[PDB]
Amino acid sequence: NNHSWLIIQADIYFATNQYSAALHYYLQAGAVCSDFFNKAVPPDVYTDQVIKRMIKCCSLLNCHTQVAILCQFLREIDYKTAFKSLQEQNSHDAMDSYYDYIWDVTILEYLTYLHHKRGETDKRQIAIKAIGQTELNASNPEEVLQLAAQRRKKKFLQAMAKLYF
Amino acid sequence: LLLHPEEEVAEAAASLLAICPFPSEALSPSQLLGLVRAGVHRFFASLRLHGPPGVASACQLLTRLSQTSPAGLKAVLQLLVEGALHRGNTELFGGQVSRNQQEVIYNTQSLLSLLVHCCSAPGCGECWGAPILSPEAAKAVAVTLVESVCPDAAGAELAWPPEEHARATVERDLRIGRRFREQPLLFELLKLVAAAPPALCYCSVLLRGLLAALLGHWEASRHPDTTHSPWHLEASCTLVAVMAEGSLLPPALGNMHEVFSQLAPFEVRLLLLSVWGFLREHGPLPQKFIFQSERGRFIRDFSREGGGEGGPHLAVLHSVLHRNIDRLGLFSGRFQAP
Amino acid sequence: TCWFEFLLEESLLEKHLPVQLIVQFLEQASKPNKRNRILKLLALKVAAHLKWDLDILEKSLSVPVLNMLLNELLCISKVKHVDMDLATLPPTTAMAVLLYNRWAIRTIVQSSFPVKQQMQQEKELTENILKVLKEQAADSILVLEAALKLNKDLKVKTEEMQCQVCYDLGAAYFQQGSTNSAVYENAREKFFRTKELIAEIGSLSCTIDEKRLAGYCQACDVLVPSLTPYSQVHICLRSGNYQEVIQIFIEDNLTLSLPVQFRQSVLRELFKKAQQGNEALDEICFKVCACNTVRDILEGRTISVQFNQLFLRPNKEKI
Repeated sequence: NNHSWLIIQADIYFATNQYSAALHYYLQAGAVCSDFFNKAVPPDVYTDQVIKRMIKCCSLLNCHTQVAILCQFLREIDYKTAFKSLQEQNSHDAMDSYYDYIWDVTILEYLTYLHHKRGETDKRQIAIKAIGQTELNASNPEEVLQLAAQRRKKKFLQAMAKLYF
Repeated sequence: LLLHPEEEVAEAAASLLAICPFPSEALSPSQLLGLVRAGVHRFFASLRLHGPPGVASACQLLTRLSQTSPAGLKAVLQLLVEGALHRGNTELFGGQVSRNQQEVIYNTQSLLSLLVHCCSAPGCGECWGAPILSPEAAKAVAVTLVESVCPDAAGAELAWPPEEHARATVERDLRIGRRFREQPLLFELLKLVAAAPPALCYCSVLLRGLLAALLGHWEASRHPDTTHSPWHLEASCTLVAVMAEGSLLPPALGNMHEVFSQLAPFEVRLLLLSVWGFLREHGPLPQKFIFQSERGRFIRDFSREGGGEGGPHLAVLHSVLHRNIDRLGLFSGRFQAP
Repeated sequence: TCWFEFLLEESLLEKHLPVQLIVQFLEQASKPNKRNRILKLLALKVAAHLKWDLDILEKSLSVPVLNMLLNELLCISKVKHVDMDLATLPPTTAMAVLLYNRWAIRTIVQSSFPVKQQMQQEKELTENILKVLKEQAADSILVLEAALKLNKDLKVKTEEMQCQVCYDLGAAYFQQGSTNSAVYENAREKFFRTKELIAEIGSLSCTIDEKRLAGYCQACDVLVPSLTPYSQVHICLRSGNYQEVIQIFIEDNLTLSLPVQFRQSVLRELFKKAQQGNEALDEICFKVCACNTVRDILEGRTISVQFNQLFLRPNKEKI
């Protein structure tokens, strides 16, 4: 139950194209740092480099909805990678049901746009309902939005760590 | 193996695990979390098939898991509360979608006893004394409750809004009320949350929608008395009772649940609106509770707050009493200033 | 059967043998002198024909109409109330003065009573009237007290008048008592007083709510005691004799007489008193809790979190 060593071993499994193990031990370090993602993971452990290695591993495992939702964990939201991976149609991560973890209005708007382009009416309606949420509105006084971000971060991290362990 | 289908191997593994020591260094987060999920699954399944007698193994394990570390404590509390409130493991506790009540009380006994065991601080403290529930465990139960009932947490500020907000949040408040009527264990957990002093503040959203579903009901209750809505009367008394136990209300103002069975709906609605007004002028924030290290408990002292003894809000209550001296005259010994 | 018809004849009121007539006459008289005087006289006549029953007029007629009618009667009668003393006053003038003070105290009592939720002007006038009587409630209380004390002597029984005035004065004391407990003490005495009068005359005549007086007596018996198990537990908690308190609950489990929430609330108060100090109180909290636990078993209700918190370290004494 050290977090730096779970990170180190996640990186070691990462370099050797063991991306499932890299995700496993990245998530292990993250859940050690918080209390099962109940708290907020300290920024000095889930750093931008770690988030990027994780996002690459999730892409190579074809978990592209997970890629979109991970892309918003950075200090600046990396819209380009999430947009490209959301354009993928071969994903293995329960694309629609995972939408509750999207808190970015731009990313949801982009997803609704693809669903309109591809004719996925049910996923379009799901994305629209996700956008049509009062707490998700971009005009909230900077506190409902931050709390929404933290709670979606927590739910995402804990369901992810369940999938990997 | 605690997921293995045949029951005898499952119990044998569980009874090994309950007594088999955890590794000396620590439990890996994968190991810790897999053990915790297996333990709660055994506990829940042990109970579904055996009931209260046959869960001790799992319970021991879970308790042993819950004292491992705050990460394991929060994980087991969150997973036990979530599994208690899932569409499965809900019919054991009176959850909606006929079952015997007796078994429900005693299943709930096992679950709540486990939670108290996990929550309570280990380690003669007098011959009659009781161990102190920890604040943080009830805080975690509180946040898991609020995320299970009203996941948005759109009112995540603890200070209460003006009573005009209630008509802005009608759907959310009705959702919380519907959930509380559907799953009675919720109140038990609230009482458990209330059994620790501060954590009920972190359920404030719940309670605010809860009071407004109650207030809303008392809005539209056209019946001349209070007993034509049994569940709502019991929920309101339990809420004031839980708020008064959680020390969100003063003793004089919190005792009003005693008269609620002899009141008209508008009278109790004005009483609950005085509840709302008090919660507005004071608010459930953890900083007012002070840690008495002599007994080691968080205490809420209204006297130092200033006007905490219901300066004007007791005016409404006393006006109720005077209006109802014909029936509530004897009850007047419940709401005195001292 | 209208306002105009009644003002025409001087004897059609006898053929009518009323509160609607009162309010119509008052509204016509107050609409923006001989006709006004005649209407006021007719209103006084019908109000007297109602035998001066304050309850019916209070429930039918609103604050401003009845206030205007009584101000008018005080105008013809005497035309300051505190200094009159009603000693040298004629009996009709004295009864008018005491009736006005009684009505004022009754309305200031009924204003505090919570209720269900042109009109705006009437509300503003009622608010102004209530503020006026608030600024002069002490004078009305003193006048009622003097009238009760001065039992010198149409004409009705002095006992009925004194009983009604002391009952209203006691109600006013009870309403005042919410701010200050000591005032309650006075109320008790006066209530005891009317109790004696209630047992003295036994005459319906005047008419007071027996249930309300019984309730006031009950309330003063517990708030200011100076029987039932309920008040026994109240007295013992006031005294701190908790062992008989446990005994009373234990006897209750057989009868289930006390209300459940009373015991839940008293146990909660016991726990709250315990967590500050009085380390010996914890056993008490256990014991009552145990009975409550046991009681909660007999009615088929869940073991409280408090027993599950108490048996965490079981002991032979506990068991």
